[PDB]
Amino acid sequence: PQITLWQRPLVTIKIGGQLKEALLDTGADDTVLEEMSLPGRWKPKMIGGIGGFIKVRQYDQIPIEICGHKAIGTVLVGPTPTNVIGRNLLTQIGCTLNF
Amino acid sequence: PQITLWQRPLVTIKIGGQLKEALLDTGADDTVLEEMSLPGRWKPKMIGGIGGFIKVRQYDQIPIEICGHKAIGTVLVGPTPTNVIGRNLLTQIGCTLNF
Ligand SMILES: COC(=O)N[C@H](C(=O)NN(CCC[C@@]1(Cc2ccccc2)C(=O)N([C@H]2c3ccccc3C[C@H]2O)C[C@H]1O)Cc1ccc(-c2ccncc2)cc1)C(C)(C)C
Repeated sequence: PQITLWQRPLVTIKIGGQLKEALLDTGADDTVLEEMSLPGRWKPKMIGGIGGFIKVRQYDQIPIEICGHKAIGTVLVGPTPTNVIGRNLLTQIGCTLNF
Repeated sequence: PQITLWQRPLVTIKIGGQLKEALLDTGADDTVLEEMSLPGRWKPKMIGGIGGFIKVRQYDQIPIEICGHKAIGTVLVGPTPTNVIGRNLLTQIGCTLNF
């Protein structure tokens, strides 16, 4: 579908069998999610945002649906006011910018 | 044209008689640029991104040339580690997300 930007591009995602609201963010290299439970082991990562750096838990090869589109990739769990879907997953669903 | 997201969507804009590189960011409500001078009135505010909040100066009705388009919008000026073009300006050039 085509999503205009007059409002925040919030969509529904599904991860771990649960539905959550997330923001499609072309300015993010990675996908950052609010605290939640994920399987397996995690690795450390330090990411930088507009306000500074934060530590997150990196989980790999995690199944996740975005607007009904299936993806499997890396998700980072840490302190954020909203779930952010970055380019690592936007490319998996074939998302592009157009004008 | 169509912009894929395999790489960061960087563009060159013209503002205040200056040329700056900026990231097309669908997650940003408004454009945020590193310290620079802008004419007109402004009001201070705090924006909270990943890593915490930063203080910025909000300028409205600022002329900006982007992707061959002469648009007008709001610009937040402050200590951001990266320049980003937000929805406030992206809408004016008819930019949309598609997948
Ligand atoms: C390479 O790094 C990244 O891609 N980082 C991601 C990120 O923040 N990307 N920024 C781009 C994305 C910004 C949003 C992320 C967001 C955060 C919380 C809740 C919802 C959305 C951000 O900070 N936003 C805030 C914003 C902006 C304008 C006006 C108001 C407000 C309030 C917030 O919503 C919205 C997005 O634009 C650009 C950027 C690139 C490099 C460095 C860096 C580089 C090197 N050293 C230091 C900093 C700092 C910033 C992230 C999400 C993975 C942390």
